[PDB]
Amino acid sequence: DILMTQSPSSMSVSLGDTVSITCHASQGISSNIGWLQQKPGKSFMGLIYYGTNLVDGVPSRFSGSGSGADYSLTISSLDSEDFADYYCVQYAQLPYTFGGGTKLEIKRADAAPTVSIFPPSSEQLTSGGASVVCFLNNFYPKDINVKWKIDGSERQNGVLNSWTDQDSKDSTYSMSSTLTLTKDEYERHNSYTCEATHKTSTSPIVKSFNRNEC
Amino acid sequence: GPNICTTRGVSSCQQCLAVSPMCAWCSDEALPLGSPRCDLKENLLKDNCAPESIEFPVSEARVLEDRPLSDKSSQVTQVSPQRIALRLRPDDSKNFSIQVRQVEDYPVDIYYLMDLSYSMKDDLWSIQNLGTKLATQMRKLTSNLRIGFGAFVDKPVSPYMYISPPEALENPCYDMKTTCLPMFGYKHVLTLTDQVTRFNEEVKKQSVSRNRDAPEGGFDAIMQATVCDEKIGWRNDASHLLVFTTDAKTHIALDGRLAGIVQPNDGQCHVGSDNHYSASTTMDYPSLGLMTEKLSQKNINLIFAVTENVVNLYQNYSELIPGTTVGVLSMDSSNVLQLIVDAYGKIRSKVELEVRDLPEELSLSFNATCLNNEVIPGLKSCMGLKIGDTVSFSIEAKVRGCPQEKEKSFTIKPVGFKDSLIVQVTFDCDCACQAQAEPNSHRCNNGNGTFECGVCR
Amino acid sequence: LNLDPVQLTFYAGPNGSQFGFSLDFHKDSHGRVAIVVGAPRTLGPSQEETGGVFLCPWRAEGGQCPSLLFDLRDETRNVGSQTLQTFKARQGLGASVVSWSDVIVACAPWQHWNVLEKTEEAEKTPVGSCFLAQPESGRRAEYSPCRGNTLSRIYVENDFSWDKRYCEAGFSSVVTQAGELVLGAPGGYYFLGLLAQAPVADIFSSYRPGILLWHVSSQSLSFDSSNPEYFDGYWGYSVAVGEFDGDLNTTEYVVGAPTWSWTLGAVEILDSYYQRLHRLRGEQMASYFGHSVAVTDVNGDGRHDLLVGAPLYMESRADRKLAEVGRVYLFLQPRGPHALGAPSLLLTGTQLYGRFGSAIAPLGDLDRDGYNDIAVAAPYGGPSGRGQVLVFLGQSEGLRSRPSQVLDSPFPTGSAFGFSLRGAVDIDDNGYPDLIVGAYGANQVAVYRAQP
Amino acid sequence: EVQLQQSGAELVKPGASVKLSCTASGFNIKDTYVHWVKQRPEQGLEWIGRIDPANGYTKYDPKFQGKATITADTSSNTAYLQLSSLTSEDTAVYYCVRPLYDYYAMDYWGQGTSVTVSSAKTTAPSVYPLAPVCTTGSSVTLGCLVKGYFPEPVTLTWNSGSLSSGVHTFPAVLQSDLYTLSSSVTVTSSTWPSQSITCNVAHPASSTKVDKKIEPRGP
Ligand SMILES: *[C@@H]1O[C@H](CO)[C@@H](O[C@@H]2O[C@H](CO)[C@@H](O[C@@H]3O[C@H](CO[C@H]4O[C@H](CO[C@H]5O[C@H](CO)[C@@H](O)[C@H](O)[C@@H]5O)[C@@H](O)[C@H](O[C@H]5O[C@H](CO)[C@@H](O)[C@H](O)[C@@H]5O)[C@@H]4O)[C@@H](O)[C@H](O[C@H]4O[C@H](CO)[C@@H](O)[C@H](O)[C@@H]4O)[C@@H]3O)[C@H](O)[C@H]2NC(C)=O)[C@H](O)[C@H]1NC(C)=O
Ligand SMILES: *[C@@H]1O[C@H](CO)[C@@H](O[C@@H]2O[C@H](CO)[C@@H](O[C@@H]3O[C@H](CO[C@H]4O[C@H](CO)[C@@H](O)[C@H](O)[C@@H]4O)[C@@H](O)[C@H](O[C@H]4O[C@H](CO)[C@@H](O)[C@H](O)[C@@H]4O)[C@@H]3O)[C@H](O)[C@H]2NC(C)=O)[C@H](O)[C@H]1NC(C)=O
Ligand SMILES: O=C(NC[C@H](NS(=O)(=O)c1cccnc1)C(=O)O)c1cc2cc(CCC3CCNCC3)sc2s1
Ligand SMILES: *[C@@H]1O[C@H](CO)[C@@H](O)[C@H](O)[C@H]1NC(C)=O
Ligand SMILES: *[C@@H]1O[C@H](CO)[C@@H](O)[C@H](O)[C@H]1NC(C)=O
Ligand SMILES: *[C@@H]1O[C@H](CO)[C@@H](O)[C@H](O)[C@H]1NC(C)=O
Ligand SMILES: [Ca+2]
Ligand SMILES: [Ca+2]
Ligand SMILES: [Ca+2]
Ligand SMILES: [Ca+2]
Ligand SMILES: [Ca+2]
Ligand SMILES: [Ca+2]
Ligand SMILES: [Mg+2]
Ligand SMILES: [Mg+2]
Repeated sequence: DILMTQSPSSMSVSLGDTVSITCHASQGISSNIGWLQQKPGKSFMGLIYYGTNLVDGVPSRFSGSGSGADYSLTISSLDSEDFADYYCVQYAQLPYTFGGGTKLEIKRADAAPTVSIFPPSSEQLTSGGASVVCFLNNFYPKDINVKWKIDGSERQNGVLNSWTDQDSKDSTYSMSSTLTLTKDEYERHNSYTCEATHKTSTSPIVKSFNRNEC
Repeated sequence: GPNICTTRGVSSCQQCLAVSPMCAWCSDEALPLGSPRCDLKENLLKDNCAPESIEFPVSEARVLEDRPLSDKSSQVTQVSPQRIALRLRPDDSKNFSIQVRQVEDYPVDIYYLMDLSYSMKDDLWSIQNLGTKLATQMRKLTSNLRIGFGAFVDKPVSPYMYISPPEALENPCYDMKTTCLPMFGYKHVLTLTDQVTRFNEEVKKQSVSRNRDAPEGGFDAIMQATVCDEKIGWRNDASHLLVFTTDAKTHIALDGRLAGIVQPNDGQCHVGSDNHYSASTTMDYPSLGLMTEKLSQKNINLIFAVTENVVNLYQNYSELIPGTTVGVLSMDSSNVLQLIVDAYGKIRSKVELEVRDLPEELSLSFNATCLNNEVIPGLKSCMGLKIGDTVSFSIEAKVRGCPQEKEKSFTIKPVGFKDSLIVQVTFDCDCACQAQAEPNSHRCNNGNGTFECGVCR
Repeated sequence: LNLDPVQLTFYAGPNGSQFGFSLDFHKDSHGRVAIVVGAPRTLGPSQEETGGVFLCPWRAEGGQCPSLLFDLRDETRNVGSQTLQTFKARQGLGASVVSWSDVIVACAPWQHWNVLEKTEEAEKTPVGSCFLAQPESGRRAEYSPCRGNTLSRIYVENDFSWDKRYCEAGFSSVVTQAGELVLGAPGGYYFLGLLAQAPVADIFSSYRPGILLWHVSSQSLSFDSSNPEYFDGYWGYSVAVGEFDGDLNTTEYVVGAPTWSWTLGAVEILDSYYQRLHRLRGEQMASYFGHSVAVTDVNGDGRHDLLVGAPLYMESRADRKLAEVGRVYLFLQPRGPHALGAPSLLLTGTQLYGRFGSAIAPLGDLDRDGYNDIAVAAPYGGPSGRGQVLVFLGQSEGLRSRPSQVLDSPFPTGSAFGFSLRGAVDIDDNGYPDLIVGAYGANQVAVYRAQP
Repeated sequence: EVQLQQSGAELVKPGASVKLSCTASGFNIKDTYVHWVKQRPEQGLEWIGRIDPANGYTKYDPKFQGKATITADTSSNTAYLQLSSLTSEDTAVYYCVRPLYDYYAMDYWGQGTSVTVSSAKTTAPSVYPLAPVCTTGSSVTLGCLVKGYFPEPVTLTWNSGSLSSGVHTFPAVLQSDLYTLSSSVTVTSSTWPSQSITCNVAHPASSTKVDKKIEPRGP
């Protein structure tokens, strides 16, 4: 089985830029390489076959290059349509094998998240459960770390995290984090906290509430 | 009035015989001097000449060697008698008999083309059996048989020839995990020989090769087997049969283009010293017309001995090459054997007499009596003889006067036959009474010398 | 009646190149006529025979010609865990050359091909291939529709069904007016024969170098059969197009099968879907009926007529003797929904081994009288056997038994003068159509001009 | 226009089998190889195998040998992927693929078919309003928590889609066989609570449509 190592796994680039994705085979595959595009939520479109040949209809700005075991896809003058995922496939040997993928991402200024902590709703509590929610909203770059503390002790299990894709307007990201625990435990502690760590600040953004404080 | 004997000098008995065959001489001294000594034998006896004293030699033949004609390979007597002794007198002639008979078997050549393509694998025993039966049974039918053979597959070129993998060239069976011989166009294997033991051994040695397409290059083999005179060794004075075996259809002229071969067949011999058809990969297959032409020109009958599945194909081809016939190749070799027996049944021959070493003085004349039993005078040859037939001639030889040679011999040989008639000829010119010469005259006494048959010088 | 035999023009290729094995008139975008000559045994740059093509411009004097370049390098591709291999040695490039619009299609019928997979192979076999050239741009494309990647054993397991390994694609070739290329492959389907067709446009747009196995989606191959009549028939030895069903919207194909039904030979007329419309059976076995086929309207009624060549035909003579002279058969097309019938005329050769009907070339209207005319080749005809091409003028009743003009080979014995022919093109622009004759044995092409 | 039309999304049970379709439009399925490819978020793209529908012959990756059986039918112009012994690892998006020209290429893809392997039964979502905690800035963020539903999808809007801007609805996440989802909306302080911000969840799978008005928290 030939291994296809694709680099980078993602890049932050702007409109008009000329970018290149590289793809390295575990052994020579004499130009028997295809490049594919997958736009957000959409299916696949073929860009290049046999190393350098564009599929019918694929715009001129895409080009394949390379030989032996090392190949490169170049997109020149990036269009806003070109912010997708890209994969190489080899067909020198069966089984056909794919690259890891490269994701083109919109570059923008760094932004710290707006953190909001929410205690369990009245409905949920009366039903028997207790979820504490935290929204870390509109931040860049995408990498972020959330941490929970119940009375200043780090809570590890029962956290559920979910990140959105890059916003279509302000190119930022957002993240929801939901700590769930038994109502029985929830009412045994006072201070609940969610701490956001991001590159935009060496010390974290801490949002808290004390249970029953109104 | 008077006869030629009396009215021509006739000083001696010898001059008397020299005049004419009908003259006689009277040795008797009791005869009156008024009577002539050299006369007709009627006249001598009429003139009181004692019959004991008359000299009148008569010419005769003599069957010296008279062995009978043969019937049915030891001695073989075809002419009879073998030796006659003629004894003639001046100007006289004499007649005698002769019988020729066709005893010896007729000469027949049989060349045998073997399809050794892989399709013939299951048919291999059959062609070996047919070959060895042809050799054996024909030998029984004619001791003057000659037999030979060659094998063919197809033009050793892509797409006919498997050209991969590299090992497949020396072994076309390679991709079956079995071995067989490398492919070839036409291979001459055994020149027309009289050695049946050897022929049958070499035929049984043969094994199959392999090629891609069902139609084979047998027509190359026919054309080369026909035109290559010296290689195959056909005899001039002999019956020519070319037996062709195959289980599939055959390539024909203009098929070669699929191997990229476009040069038309020159109808010439291209089987060199190594017995392979060297023009196989460079020249197209021959057309039916060219084959018809060369078969005819070289005087060779084609017999297709094809398996049942293609009899109707080769039957149809046979009609486009007039004089060709078709038999069925199978485990039973009767069908094909009959064709050859039938060909042998047609062979007729002729007895044509020729005379060797006939003396200046002698001169022959013949009456032929052939199969139809009619004496055709002046003719000395008979046609339309089968084995066992006998013809008969009457020869007459006339000597011109009296030669000094006195003993010559000449031969009467039928053309084509080793047999002949040696005729020994003595010229009897003297009289028996000349032996008693009596050198001393006695009567003449004037230095005349000698006294023979009642006369002086 | 009026091809000038004195005012000839000779174009000459190299020795042993078989220059003039195939030929055709070609016209550039400006309208200027030139001549394409195929030379199947031309040596390559590394002294190995690969064949070649030359593109001669019209000159009264003629002479040497410029080589239309093609890639003669063998190719290997290790793809899909297999090894694809092309072999151009002795491929016979230019064994057939046809022109269409601003494209030339020269074929190498004996180009070989193999596929290796571990210790197994498809077998090195002559699939054939056509090289397409667009001279005024320099574009090149290929078309090799019989190439496969099926291993030797799988064919054996399937009783050799759909075995295209020995096709010899491009053995014969023709292009419809719309631009549908039609290739004869007489080795197709274990020597039954097949036709492959594809738009020239689509051959070009789907070709890329190095790919070797690729798809021309618009292509249409003919069918395999298990009917013994077709076995070893070399269906597609010759091919031509014309109108034979009344429907001007469809195009009909005429296919030559010279050894069809146990060497009886036949020529078929099909629609573009390869359905039989009519069959014409050969007359006499081994005569190669279907060696040559030609389509043209010779009785001036607007319906195409058909001409078939049986060059090894043996005529009967005194004392039951047959004589190989060759024969051409003419079939006039009747009106209405009626099939072709018996021959309207039979033209027999006169020279022994002359191969009369080895070529049949429509001349257009040579004498401009209304009726189309033709030429029939007898490549080893004439009293000396150096070759002969006979002209036949058309007429209301069909064609003439007596030829209007006979042209004798100006080349020495062996030239095969006549083996190729093309006409119905005005090369010198004098208003009358001309005739180019090939003599591959002599490595030359003679051009004859029509005169008032 | 070459186009591969795959069959619809499948919800299937572990241990069972599923058969996916891929029907050629604008061409015939026998014209080229047809491949099947598996895609998952973390693990990425995997080639399952191919079929040559002219003659039915197939190749597979050893990984899927035993699970995947690729077949095709020229009569209906359709290729098929059958997966036996379904496991949770088989929850992926599945594509059929074919080349443009090059025999061995992977140029034209189907839209993809989603397969979800699960024992879970249909469950209506619990929907909870998230109001802020007990000083106040100049902009306020509210939220909505959708919990314990199956299968996907739910469609969450704010004020029946009136309030589109300032919204962040997060992708659903599985936990113990049931999906959870959240959504945040941000407005200015003058907007809320003065005006009424309602949350609107909709789960077609259990015929449930729930509205939750975000009310501020009291003493
Ligand atoms: C090959 O065969 C031929 C044919 O059999 C044979 O011919 C004989 O040749 C010998 C000499 O070698 C001849 O001998 C001479 O005979 C002369 C007499 O000839 C006349 O009389 C013959 C008998 O006639 C009676 O009987 C017959 C049959 O019953 C009948 O026909 C008559 O009506 C009649 O009743 C008669 O056969 C013969 O006819 C032939 O000749 C005439 C003349 O030209 C011809 O026109 C006919 O068509 C016919 O062929 C003829 O009518 C005789 O005169 C002669 O004698 C003189 O010469 C000898 C020496 O040569 C002297 O010894 C003698 O003193 C005389 O000077 C001579 O005897 C014989 O006649 C032939 N017989 C026939 C039938 O033709 C050849 O010999 C054979 N050759 C060999 C090599 O074997
Ligand atoms: C070797 O050569 C022989 C002789 O030519 C070939 O056998 C003949 O093959 C032809 C085909 O070309 C046959 O022709 C067909 O005849 C049929 C009726 O024939 C009857 O009468 C003959 C008397 O001669 C009988 O022997 C025979 O058994 C039949 O009872 C017709 O029905 C056929 O008509 C159909 O086909 C023709 C075109 O071929 C169409 O025009 C018709 O409309 C129709 O569709 C046909 O005419 C002929 O029967 C065969 N002759 C004999 C004597 O058998 C062999 O084929 C050939 N073999 C090889 C291996 O080359
Ligand atoms: O006799 C043959 N080949 C030559 C033979 N070589 S061989 O004996 O090894 C041999 C035999 C059979 C097949 N291949 C080779 C030999 O060396 O004698 C045969 C070739 C073929 C090919 C066949 C397939 C027919 C097609 C027609 C279209 N429909 C699909 C089937 S049948 C035969 S016989
Ligand atoms: C030969 O001729 C003589 C003439 O004297 C005759 O008696 C006899 O019949 C003939 N015999 C033969 C055998 O010819
Ligand atoms: C080709 O052939 C002749 C005779 O074989 C040779 O002498 C000559 O050099 C060649 N001619 C040309 C034009 O190359
Ligand atoms: C001829 O028939 C073809 C095939 O149906 C069709 O596509 C085409 O439109 C027709 N052409 C004309 C000119 O009517
Ligand atoms: Ca057999
Ligand atoms: Ca063969
Ligand atoms: Ca039509
Ligand atoms: Ca007409
Ligand atoms: Ca005219
Ligand atoms: Ca002109
Ligand atoms: Mg054979
Ligand atoms: Mg066959």
